[PDB]
Amino acid sequence: ARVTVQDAVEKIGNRFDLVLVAARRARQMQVGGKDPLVPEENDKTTVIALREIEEGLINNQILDVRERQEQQEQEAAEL
Amino acid sequence: RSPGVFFDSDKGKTHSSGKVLYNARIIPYRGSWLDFEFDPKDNLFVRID
Amino acid sequence: EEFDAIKIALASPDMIRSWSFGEVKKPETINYRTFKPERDGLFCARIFGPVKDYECLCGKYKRLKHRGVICEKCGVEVTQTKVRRERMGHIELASPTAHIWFLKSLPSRIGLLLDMPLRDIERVLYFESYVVIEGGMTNLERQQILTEEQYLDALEEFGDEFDAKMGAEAIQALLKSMDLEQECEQLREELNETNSETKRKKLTKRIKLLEAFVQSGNKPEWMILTVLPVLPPDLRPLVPLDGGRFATSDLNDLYRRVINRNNRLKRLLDLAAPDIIVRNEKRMLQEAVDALLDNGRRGRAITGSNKRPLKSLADMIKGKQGRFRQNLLGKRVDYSGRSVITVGPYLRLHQCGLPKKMALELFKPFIYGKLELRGLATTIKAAKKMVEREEAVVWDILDEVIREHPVLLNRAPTLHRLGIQAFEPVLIEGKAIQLHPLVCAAYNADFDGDQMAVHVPLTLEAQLEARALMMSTNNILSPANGEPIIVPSQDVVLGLYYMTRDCVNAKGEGMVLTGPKEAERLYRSGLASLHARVKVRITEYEKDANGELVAKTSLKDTTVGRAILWMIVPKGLPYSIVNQALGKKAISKMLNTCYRILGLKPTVIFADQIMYTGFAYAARSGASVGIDDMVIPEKKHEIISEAEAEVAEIQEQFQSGLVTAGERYNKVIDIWAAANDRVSKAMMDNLQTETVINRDGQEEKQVSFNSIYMMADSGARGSAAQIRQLAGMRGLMAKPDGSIIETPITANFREGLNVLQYFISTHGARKGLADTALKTANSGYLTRRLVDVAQDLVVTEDDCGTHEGIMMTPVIEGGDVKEPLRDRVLGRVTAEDVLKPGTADILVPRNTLLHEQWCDLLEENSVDAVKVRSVVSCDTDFGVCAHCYGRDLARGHIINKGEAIGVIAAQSIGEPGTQLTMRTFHIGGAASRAAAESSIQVKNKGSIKLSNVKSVVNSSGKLVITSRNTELKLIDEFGRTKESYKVPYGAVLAKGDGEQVAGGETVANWDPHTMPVITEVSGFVRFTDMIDGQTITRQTDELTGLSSLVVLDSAERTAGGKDLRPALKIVDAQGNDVLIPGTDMPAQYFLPGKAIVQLEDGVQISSGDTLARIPQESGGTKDITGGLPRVADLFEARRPKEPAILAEISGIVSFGKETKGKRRLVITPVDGSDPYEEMIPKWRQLNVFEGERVERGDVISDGPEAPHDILRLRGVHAVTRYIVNEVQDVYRLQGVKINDKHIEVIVRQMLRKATIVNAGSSDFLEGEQVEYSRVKIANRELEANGKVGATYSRDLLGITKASLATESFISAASFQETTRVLTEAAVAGKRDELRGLKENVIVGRLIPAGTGYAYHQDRMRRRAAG
Amino acid sequence: RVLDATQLYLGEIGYSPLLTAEEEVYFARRALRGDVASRRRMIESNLRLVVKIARRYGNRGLALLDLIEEGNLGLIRAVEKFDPERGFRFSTYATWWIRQTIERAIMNQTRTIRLPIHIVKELNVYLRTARELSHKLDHEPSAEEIAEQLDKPVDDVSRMLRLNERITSVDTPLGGDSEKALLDILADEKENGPEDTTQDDDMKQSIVKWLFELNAKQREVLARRFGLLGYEAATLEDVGREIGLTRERVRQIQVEGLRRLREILQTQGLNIEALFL
Amino acid sequence: KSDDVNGRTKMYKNIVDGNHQMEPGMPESFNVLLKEIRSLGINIELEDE
DNA sequence: CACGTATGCTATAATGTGTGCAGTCTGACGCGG
DNA sequence: TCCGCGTCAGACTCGTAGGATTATAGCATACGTGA
RNA sequence: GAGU
Ligand SMILES: [Mg+2]
Ligand SMILES: [Zn+2]
Repeated sequence: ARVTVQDAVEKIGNRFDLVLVAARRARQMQVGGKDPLVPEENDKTTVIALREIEEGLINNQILDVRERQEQQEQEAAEL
Repeated sequence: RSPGVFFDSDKGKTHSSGKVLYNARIIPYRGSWLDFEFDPKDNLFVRID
Repeated sequence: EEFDAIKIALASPDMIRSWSFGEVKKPETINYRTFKPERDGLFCARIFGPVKDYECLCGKYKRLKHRGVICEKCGVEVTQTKVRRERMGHIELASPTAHIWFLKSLPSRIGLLLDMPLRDIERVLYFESYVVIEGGMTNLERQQILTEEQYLDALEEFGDEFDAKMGAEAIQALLKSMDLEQECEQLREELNETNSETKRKKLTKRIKLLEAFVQSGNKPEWMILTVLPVLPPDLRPLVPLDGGRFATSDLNDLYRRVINRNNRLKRLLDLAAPDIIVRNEKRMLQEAVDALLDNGRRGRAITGSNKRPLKSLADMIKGKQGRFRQNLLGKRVDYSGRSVITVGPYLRLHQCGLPKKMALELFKPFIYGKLELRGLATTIKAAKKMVEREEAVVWDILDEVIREHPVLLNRAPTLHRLGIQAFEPVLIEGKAIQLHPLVCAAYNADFDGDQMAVHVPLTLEAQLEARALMMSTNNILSPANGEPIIVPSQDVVLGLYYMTRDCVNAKGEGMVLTGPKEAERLYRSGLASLHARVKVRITEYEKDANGELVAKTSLKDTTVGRAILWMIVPKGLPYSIVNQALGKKAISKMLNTCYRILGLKPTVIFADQIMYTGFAYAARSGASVGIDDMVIPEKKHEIISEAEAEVAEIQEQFQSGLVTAGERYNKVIDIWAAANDRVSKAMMDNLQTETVINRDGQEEKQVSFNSIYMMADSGARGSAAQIRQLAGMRGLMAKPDGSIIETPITANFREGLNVLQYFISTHGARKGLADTALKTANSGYLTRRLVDVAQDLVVTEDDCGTHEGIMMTPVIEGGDVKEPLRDRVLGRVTAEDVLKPGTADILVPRNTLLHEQWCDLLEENSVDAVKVRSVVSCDTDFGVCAHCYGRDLARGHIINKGEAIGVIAAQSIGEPGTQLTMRTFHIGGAASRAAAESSIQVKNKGSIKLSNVKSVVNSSGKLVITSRNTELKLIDEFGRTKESYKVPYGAVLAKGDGEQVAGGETVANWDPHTMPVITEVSGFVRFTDMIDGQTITRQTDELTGLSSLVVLDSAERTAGGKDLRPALKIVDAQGNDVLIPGTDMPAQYFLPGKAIVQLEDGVQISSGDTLARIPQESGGTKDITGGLPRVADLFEARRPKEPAILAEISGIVSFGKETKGKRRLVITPVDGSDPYEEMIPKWRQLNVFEGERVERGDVISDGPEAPHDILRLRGVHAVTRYIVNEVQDVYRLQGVKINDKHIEVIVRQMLRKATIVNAGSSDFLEGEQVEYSRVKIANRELEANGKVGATYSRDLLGITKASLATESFISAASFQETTRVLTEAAVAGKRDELRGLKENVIVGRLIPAGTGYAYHQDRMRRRAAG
Repeated sequence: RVLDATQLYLGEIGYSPLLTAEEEVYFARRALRGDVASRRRMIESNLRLVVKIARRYGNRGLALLDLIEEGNLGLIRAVEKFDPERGFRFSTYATWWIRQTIERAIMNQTRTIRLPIHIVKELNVYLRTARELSHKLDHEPSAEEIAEQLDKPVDDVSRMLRLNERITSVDTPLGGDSEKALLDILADEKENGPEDTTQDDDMKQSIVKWLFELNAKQREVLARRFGLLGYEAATLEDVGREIGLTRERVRQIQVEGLRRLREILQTQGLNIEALFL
Repeated sequence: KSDDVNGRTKMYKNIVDGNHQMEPGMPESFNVLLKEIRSLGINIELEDE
């Protein structure tokens, strides 16, 4: 994850999409303060996102799922 | 280049004919240049500057 | 702020007034005393806005308290000062003026549209002569020029009923009155009567101009300027220097010129001045406008006091210094540093030493933000002062921020993408960057004072781009060839070589060790040398048929050194790979093997380990360079005295007047060339195996451990060629002429050169060095053109679903297999079920990436040739599919969709050339040519198989070949080509076709420095058109008197015998001609220029005798300088100077008629019965002999092929493979690996456009050239709708024109030719919807490729759905 | 064919006939009385005089063509104000107008920053003085050496020689290498860079946040005066417009807000730290 | 990093606020290009979305 | 009114430019006679 | 249709130093803004 | 002038 990204690339596949997915997750931890799944072990948001993708916890589709889950529950609360 | 006279020739200017056209150049220290040169039809021409 | 597309069209007078916020009526800039703008001047604040934010001039309204207020007193709007770079103005011209770009910039546009020659328009413009705008009396016709006195005649006579005018007014009125519709239909009607080729081009040209003019909604009047726009002040600034001086833009001097002359013209008109004066002022106005728009275009550019021409508007868009090249496709960039680089051998492959002071400043805002989060800094000013004071806590923060943060290192020049790599930084005290050794190769970085540039990726996106795409650990393999670019060099190789290599007994021969750890223990304990031959027990780990790794344990007979290196070796690799004495070539294969078995992590760690151990043992070794390491062979002075008596023999034979000067020159050079080889071989036997000094029983022989030999042999440094100069003979030097000096350098560098040997060395040296400085620019220009034409090409789709592909075959250039089929085809999609010989079982499937395992199977099955999916045969429109491309060579797997392939291709092709232009030139010194190819010797026994050969038996009894292109194959037992050679014309074959030959036997023999003309018939020689003085010359010797005849060519020939072709005609004993067997051709061999003839007129000959000997001077260094022009001519699709003739259609050949020797060809095919004729020059000789079944594109005459003809007759695969092979021949000659698929990318871009011959259901019609993508998409909708189908022909385009043919005019203008591109686009009213990369970089947006492909396709769907 | 604007114009003037004294007087009588032909013939005939004079006033400010047009305008004024009844010849009279008009135009257009005739003529007399001084003082003349000669103020001489400092072009490259010129080094001073812009954002947001921590009345009497939260920057007496309507009580509460905020900067770690700033 | 004037300051403030957000716009050199081309009397306009 | 800025007028006769440099660069690709 | 003249291109970053020159008469009456 |  830190040194070699190959296994993280092998989870998603497209290097280009790996970058977009890990950037969107890292933005969540950077700004939202969304809690990390893997122990940080004193690492930056970018590295945490890559570990999370390597172990197969974060995914474009999974992010989109939790986006509608939380947005729909807030719509429910407003009405 | 020292002023004086100089005889030169592009070895095959037109690559089609490949004919060697000889030319002269009189180079002064101050003044106009005086050029003499051959054409393909072997006619002597003069050009100033 | 975010827009979709960009349009260019003609500026209407009205349109120019829309932008303007005021008319500038004065040349005044500012007041001398209050440096404030002058009223209605060039810097007027009343027009262009306030100088200070929210402040009027006189200072009545200040700050946001007065928002949009227009000061009544001074007349200045109170707004942001920002507007002074934004607002434009204008000038009212008293006389109209031509817009120089649409007048001088060819095609003339204004002339082309009026069908009026440029000279004619100008004579009208400079008021030399009148032009008729409408002669109602057809007595006088339109656009007819009348001189001053011609106007006086018609003036009284006709007058009134003819209107003729002068200057810009006249042409503008002529443009205004012309009706584009009516003239369009008129010209279309004329086009139908007799459309000759050039007449139809010019007519179609004006048709497209008229059509495009009505579609653009541009009007012809607008070519003439009545309103003149003024650029905003801040974009042409007048700013004060510190020293009280001012500095201003040149535009201000040019604007002042124009305003003064224009206002003077207003004056002269109010004053009713006489006409000659009016005219001169109108000329002056046109001169000043022309100077302002494009200075050095029409005549002398107007100069400043410095002599230098003032920089005009056009100059600020145009060329390198212009907006595009300098400020828009490349930029100055924040968060960038540079310093010296030095080694960091302690670093791991993902790291770089980053100076503390440098990093403190690069990460300044990150340190301030962290300082506020710790509450150490109250505010930003306090944070700033804390970092200025460099407080102890600040370093700990800096250390915190840089962890896990990648930084980019860049080296100039950036030739391929590996010129930039990302590392994790390691803070170091000290001002130099530390670079990892193993990536020195990619950067071409040597630490003789090199400097590198540092960039900080700021955004989370940028950081992840750096860590995932650009990290050094992630980018090992060259994208150009599938090869690891990260390879140990120099000290590393030397150390490993030293450890692995074995020695006779030495310390502790024949011992037995428990593990490699006991071996290490024994060596460092001092009871064993690294070269002791001892048996050790190692357990190697071999991978099984499944994922599970198998372990095996056995006794290996290696040395102590190899055992210790096995400790660095990962489990999974076999022990046999390290068991040989290791060199640079073996270590690269080590890394390759590691990569394919274990994968990335193991290879990275392994590489680092290899570097550590390599250095470590290099230093232990104590390796050094003393002068005793340079060993001269004892037998130098004998070899030289001998070679010197020999050269004296030929000098004596010259002085006797027998041997010519040229023959002696050649034979002296041959004597010395052989002496040099012999001395070098003597040195190398004496040095290589000089350890004849061993032990145990008695004396034994072994490899020498001489330092310089170890260095060369390991491949760490030097080579045998270098050692020749050091210890041997230096050899023959080359003059700046290219010609070789007759007297070589007998001495070596250890011996020391004398004044003359050193002086002679100089020439070659400095030629080399000058080549580095000067030639690197032609190579780079080629890189630039290539990049520009392959820009847009990106992987768009996964699978195009095409069945198409090129049938590749094994490459056997020279003799050694240069490019194996597997190597040529590896990692390429296999199109069409390609099985084994016996067509009765499918061997391989369809869409299947060729992996190394699959390729290994191809060799066991002995596959002849394979159809492979190519970029050229992809159906994907606006890009290519991952399948047609195949593997990303740099990744080692199938390419990802979104990757920008074209740029990669152009970089890959361009870089070697550009870098090789510097390599063999700073270093390029000694001249070592080799072209003595006299005889071909076969090695493997086989049956002789010749192809395309027409030999004839001679008097001697040998098979003399009479064919130009003759190839010789080497069939084995079963029957398959193993070896291949090139037999030239007039070669003597030992055996014939089908005859068996044994191994190590001369099959072919000939003379290299000569091209003979050999006959096909026997009889006597006749002289035709060989008049002495006109065509040939004559020179005799003594007592007997043998004269030779030398044929003069058009260079040494008079105008008398120009149309005379000199030829040696064959005749019989009677005097009549001799027919060539089975043809109606009387025997006549045409001799070319500088052809030396020994037989004079009236000499008897047999078949196979040599008539004349054409000289073949080819004593060149080839190198690179010469190869890249070939490559550039190929990519630019230049038709060669004498192209070969090819058959257009299949059918039966019929010869016809002759026009005084000029060959007509009345060719009549079978089904297409209508005849086809072609004229052929008299002297051009055909290889084929008529009356033949000809395929489309059979070679008729020998000569080079034009790529256009190839495409037109044998289609895309033919021309693609011609370019691929012909280019690859050059790079292969220089040992450069480039995959064919890169050249195939560029070829595809060359074949972008196609010319429609015959109408579709759209408005294509005859002769339009459109992109093949768009017409195929049209043909998809035609197939569904039927209607008239569109018939077309694909066209080949050279790189430059192909880049200018892209619909994107921003891309076209940014490349080159910018003045012309923007006039063409402005007149067409062209709209660029910004699809390409170039275009997006210019507007500063997201690339439509790589990371950006996700976002860019999400925009494209937002665009598709509204 | 000649397409040189100059050669063409010179050709045109060449082929108009030179006048004698009596011709000049006859034409000119009708010309003053308003004869379209007369003025034209006198002008067109005497264009060649204009060119002879404009050739003497060359290589200075404008080019030959430029000079010739302004010279023509001088000849025009001469034909308009010529006195035929005076025995004096036309050529003598016109000489004055052409030299005059050319000189005056070369004073307003020759300089990118327009210098008024008064400044220019002043300067010129200082310059010709300097030439005489340099011719007896070998070494060039100082500002005071010129001032000493005219008995005039040193500041007058120095201010005028300052105005004579001629412009440099932005686009003119430096260092013989046509690489980077003045534009390429000359930085935007007016518009400062993001460190300063972001400092001001932090400063303005700091004081706005300090009012929230200060007394509501103290924050509604200090911010609206300076124009930090208000719309208009008011003064001590002007804060009476809002709700305060006081003169003593506004002045005490402004300064009471300042005293508590000065201790907020002494404790956070600025005060004398941000005094140097 | 270069021209975008809004972008650079906004980006700086984001960096000090930890959030490495990209807030880009249009480089000021392109705006200039347009103005230079219209000063030539060629209409170059942006057609928006 | 004044201070700065501009416009004006001269009366022997004078009536067709030059002026300071450029130094030659080169291989390619179109475009009028 | 071929000679001739024109226009257009000719690697990438780094350094250094700052800048030059000429000359426009002399005096008498206006034109414009603040007071 | 510094590394190509
Ligand atoms: Mg170096
Ligand atoms: Zn105002």
